[PDB]
Amino acid sequence: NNPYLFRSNKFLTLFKNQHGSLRLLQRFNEDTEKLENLRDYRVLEYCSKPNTLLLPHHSDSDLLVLVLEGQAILVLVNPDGRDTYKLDQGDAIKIQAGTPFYLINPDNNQNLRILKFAITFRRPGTVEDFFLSSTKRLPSYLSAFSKNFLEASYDSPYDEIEQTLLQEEQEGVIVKMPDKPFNLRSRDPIYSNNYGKLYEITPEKNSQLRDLDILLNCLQMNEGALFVPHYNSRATVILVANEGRAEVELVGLEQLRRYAATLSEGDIIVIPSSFPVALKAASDLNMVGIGVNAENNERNFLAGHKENVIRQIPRQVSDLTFPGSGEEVEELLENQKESYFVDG
Amino acid sequence: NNPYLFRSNKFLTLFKNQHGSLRLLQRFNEDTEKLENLRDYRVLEYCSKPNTLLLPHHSDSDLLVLVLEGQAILVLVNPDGRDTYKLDQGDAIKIQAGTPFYLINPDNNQNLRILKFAITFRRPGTVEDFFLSSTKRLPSYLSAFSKNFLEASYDSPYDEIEQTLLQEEQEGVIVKMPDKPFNLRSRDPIYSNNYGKLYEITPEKNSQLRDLDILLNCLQMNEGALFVPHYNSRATVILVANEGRAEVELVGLEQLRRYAATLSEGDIIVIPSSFPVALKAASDLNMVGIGVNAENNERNFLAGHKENVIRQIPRQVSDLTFPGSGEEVEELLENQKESYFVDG
Amino acid sequence: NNPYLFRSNKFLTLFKNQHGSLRLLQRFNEDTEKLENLRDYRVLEYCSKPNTLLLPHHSDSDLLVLVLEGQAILVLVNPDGRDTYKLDQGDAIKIQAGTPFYLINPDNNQNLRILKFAITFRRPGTVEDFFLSSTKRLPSYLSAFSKNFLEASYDSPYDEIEQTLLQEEQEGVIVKMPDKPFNLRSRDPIYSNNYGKLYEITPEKNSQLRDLDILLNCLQMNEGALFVPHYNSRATVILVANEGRAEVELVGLEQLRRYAATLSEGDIIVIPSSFPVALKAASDLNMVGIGVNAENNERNFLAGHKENVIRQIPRQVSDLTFPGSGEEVEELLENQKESYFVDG
Repeated sequence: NNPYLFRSNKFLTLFKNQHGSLRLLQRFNEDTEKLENLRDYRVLEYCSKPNTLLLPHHSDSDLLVLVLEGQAILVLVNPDGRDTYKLDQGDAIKIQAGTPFYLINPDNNQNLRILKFAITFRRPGTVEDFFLSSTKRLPSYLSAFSKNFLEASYDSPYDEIEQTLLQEEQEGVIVKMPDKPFNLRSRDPIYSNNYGKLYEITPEKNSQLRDLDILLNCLQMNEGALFVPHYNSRATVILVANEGRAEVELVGLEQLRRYAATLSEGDIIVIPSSFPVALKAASDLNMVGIGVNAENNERNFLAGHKENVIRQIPRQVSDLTFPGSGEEVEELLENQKESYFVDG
Repeated sequence: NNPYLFRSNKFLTLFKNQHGSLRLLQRFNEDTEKLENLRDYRVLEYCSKPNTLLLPHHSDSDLLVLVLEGQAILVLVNPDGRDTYKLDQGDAIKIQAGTPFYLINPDNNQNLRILKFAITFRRPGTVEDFFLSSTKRLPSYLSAFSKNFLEASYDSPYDEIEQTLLQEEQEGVIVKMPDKPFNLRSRDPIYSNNYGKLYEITPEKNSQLRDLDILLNCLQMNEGALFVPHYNSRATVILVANEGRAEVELVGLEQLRRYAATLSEGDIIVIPSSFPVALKAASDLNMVGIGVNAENNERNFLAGHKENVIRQIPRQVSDLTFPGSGEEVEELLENQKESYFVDG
Repeated sequence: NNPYLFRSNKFLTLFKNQHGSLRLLQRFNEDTEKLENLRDYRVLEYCSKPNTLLLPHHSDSDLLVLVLEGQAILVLVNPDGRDTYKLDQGDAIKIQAGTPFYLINPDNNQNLRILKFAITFRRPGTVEDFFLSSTKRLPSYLSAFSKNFLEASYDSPYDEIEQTLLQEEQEGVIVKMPDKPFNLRSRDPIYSNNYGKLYEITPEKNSQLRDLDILLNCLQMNEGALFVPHYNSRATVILVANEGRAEVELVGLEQLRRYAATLSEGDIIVIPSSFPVALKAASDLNMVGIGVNAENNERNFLAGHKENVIRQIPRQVSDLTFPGSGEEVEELLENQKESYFVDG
């Protein structure tokens, strides 16, 4: 059917309690060979209720963290000290693999929802988190060292070590608690009219992204509006439905196939580069895109007034290309006065 | 037998009519594990009769285009306009993935033959072309969008859209029609004597090539001449027999094996880096090489006067290496007065 | 059991006679999917008795050569001449693929032991050596060319060619014989106290390494000493036991698993990035590490005074993380006065 659609149900729950949850999307190339180019990436979703803390741990992968909702205090621990960041909705930050960090939702009434995009390199497609704390879920990884190794390391009797560090205290890793971030809308939208806006941050313009060769964008569309047919020349975009519902039509050659699907909050659709795509906001809509192989990407439109490549074909060639006359093709293309987003 | 030989019959025909044809070579790692390093590349061959045009379309891959015969007008369509290039034999140009373009053979008596080297990244080993026009072969990809999406996009009744853009007109994509190119011989040959010449353009000296890490060369040899045993330290060269016949001897360790083969026009032989190779022109010969993993490649010769690494081994070591005496090895190596190409 | 342990018996013998031997470690991803990231590398070990020479040959791979014992004269042959290097214990040098070279152990009483780290790119995971000389083992690769090709190439009768170059002389490639090197201890150890020292050279500080994205280190520990629990954020370290015995404890998440093993001279253990590790010198110990994916690597300690990330966690957070009180965790961490290496 549609190898590019990942409904929230394809998300596997890693941990969850009354305070929040962490889920991991199935591998992109899990059920298909078509998404081979996405094998090194995993998408995780973290949600926590007000006044909670994700216990300290480090990941074996580089993480691109995005606040989709709420606000957080993020602390990064270095051997020599620590950095604290207050993250607001739309803020993004890269967490280099191996950095222990903890996350707090300081709000007293609002939930925190974070999207974590993981770039794996140790074990391709695999992401592991090492928690410093022993819980019902899993004991501290420090408890795996032998007693003799533990005693010599800390220069203390094992009973001391075990009672202070190893013994199980919390039940889970989310507990009720008693480089710098950049926001996706930190710049003018690259597309903007009465029907919608598109914010985009490319690796060419952000040092954090340059290393990862990833682009991020924020799409906001008024109900009924339509993002007209276009395609990206290089980037494959993982599109996440954050708020609202979207009707998407992706055209691909595998023969000519139309993959139509309606996305709901939490659903995900991957848009391969070169594949024409178009989408309709069934309700007011907000989506976040993460495009890999982003460097030097260009968006080509097939309809509308601005950046419409069809409108650049000489008439004597348009004429041989389409059934209509050169003049006819021209006039038709002239009919849509709007650009990028139009009334659907 | 020979996992490195690709006779023209391994070429699959994608499209063909009275005006021309487009063929695609089978994947290099199709029948063997030895050409793993070449999985991301595909070779296509395009041929068209005089006064024809390859209808507009874009590819999902970056293409390195090489005119092996004839001349062409190549037009690249950008969202903001278009670039036109007149390409002559030996001219090469990189077409970035996602760029719609059309090709014309303006000549009235001569055929156009182009070799397209594709660097894939969306789906490794796969190349797809999206044609704007509906033909007997395949309908426009625009016809795959839903009627409601089409009408809102162009702001016109579907009948208008269908009659002007979607309805099938041409029968095929080649129709009888009523960054800048660089030529392979744009510089002095790096090897040249009475028996042959070798033109070479490396990524170190050409910006278009630097990005792809590919080198191109043009080999022209007089019948009977011999390109003496040598090997490339880093680049694996895909050698295309353009004109004439060549007897090739490639030595490889898989044990010690001699792969001997006679190539005819259209045949292809891959020369793995480090493998000694030598070839004889059975007739006046012209071949084009495309070497991947090209950066910093060095050609080491095992015979002849210049660049003969054997001649650099100290005599007390030559002596322990070969059956003859140090002096004897030296004298023998001294016998061939010529370099690179010799009388066969 | 332990997918990361490679005892000397996993080494396959390529060649061996009374003068020395060359062995090749099995592919890292031979028996497991966990070491996928190491598929492009092979480890070879070369040992030769006093007054021997490894006959001239070139490799299809880039080699990082390390003298683990003894001394050698290494000659690199270029088309235009040759470079000679005298290598002492601890010296390292990169040999670019395709460079013919020979090795000599000039000492009259001491054995030469070299470790060759190969970075493959022609055929991933595969390494081939092309020897110029015909031996009982394998004939010269030049003997594979046809007689007519040989005669025209050297401009001499085949009998001459065969008698001087091709006929078998030596029995094997090690015969009794009648860019520049950098030493691993060419800089102050990055860690050093009464129990041990750690020398490290990163790609950031050495041009030869920068290209390969590899780091090298030399570890020397007094018997009884302990390299406390820590982990590398990016580099996966291939640890070679050069002298002495080590008790190693590697903790990994596959669930929480402790891989304990005692290494003897010649044994090898791979330490994946992010996996906590600790090791004890059962005897005075010297190990050499080769870390891939080295750029920007950071070592995080979990015990000891300096660079202990645990000691950077705020007390109100330590408190929620561990069973003990914030003050208690703090005090315990304060107990070990030493750093990096401690009395075991």
